[PDB]
Amino acid sequence: DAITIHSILDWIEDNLESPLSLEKVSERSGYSKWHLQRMFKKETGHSLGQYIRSRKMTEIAQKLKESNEPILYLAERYGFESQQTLTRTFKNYFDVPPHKYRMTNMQGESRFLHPL
DNA sequence: GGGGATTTAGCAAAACGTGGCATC
DNA sequence: CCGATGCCACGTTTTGCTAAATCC
Repeated sequence: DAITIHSILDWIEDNLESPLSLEKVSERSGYSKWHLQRMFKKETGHSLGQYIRSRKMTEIAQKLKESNEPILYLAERYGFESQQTLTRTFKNYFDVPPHKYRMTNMQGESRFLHPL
């Protein structure tokens, strides 16, 4: 798995940025969703679902601070059906909505997950 | 007193995460 | 028999909808 799981990882980072990268779409590449999940968990100790999301939340967080792309545009661009949906997911992952997170200095790298 | 941008609400519906099992 | 796999059941979580607050 190390070899194939280590690959699905690149394909993911080579995606989130727009895809809905759901377990199914992620399934396509490789085996059955349940299996890919089995391998990847045992391989990374990280559930596929929460890792992808952790990666999208960490990436949306860096753009809110390194750029001015409107959060609706960020919502649509990372696969969210709306601002409200992203607003609640962001809030749930950071405990601070997107705009408020955008306008605060002290708020740091806290909770960021990186590429693997 | 209005208006757009943000944030929250609340419940059902769909997706996850996983262990036990049938299969390849 | 073994082990990599697909699968289903099912407790948890997240999203889909729909409105509505709050902010500025």
